[PDB]
Amino acid sequence: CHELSALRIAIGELLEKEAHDLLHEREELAPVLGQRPELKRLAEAKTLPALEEALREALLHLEERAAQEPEEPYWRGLLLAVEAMEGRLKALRAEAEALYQDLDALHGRLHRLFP
Repeated sequence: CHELSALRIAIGELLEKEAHDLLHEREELAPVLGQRPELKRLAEAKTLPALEEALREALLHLEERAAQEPEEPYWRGLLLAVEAMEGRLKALRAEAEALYQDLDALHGRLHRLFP
């Protein structure tokens, strides 16, 4: 579940969680970051785009692992879980995006209602 941890860390940083709150997630991840650079990039992503990009990288690795060990349904369960979350992450980004665009129109709207 290294993918879920790394992802929880990035969202945590974005929410400024107290360091101790992400303690065990950083401990589980620490040892595998060497063999997996994407996990490191994922945990430290600071922008949504970079977050999604690092996540896509992690899904490739997970996809590979699942194809290599077809007998263990756990990997296929992890894939489905990471993908569901990716969907929610994209949803969060679309929301920020919508907010972004609406900031612009509103500005134009104020101008017209107050010539």
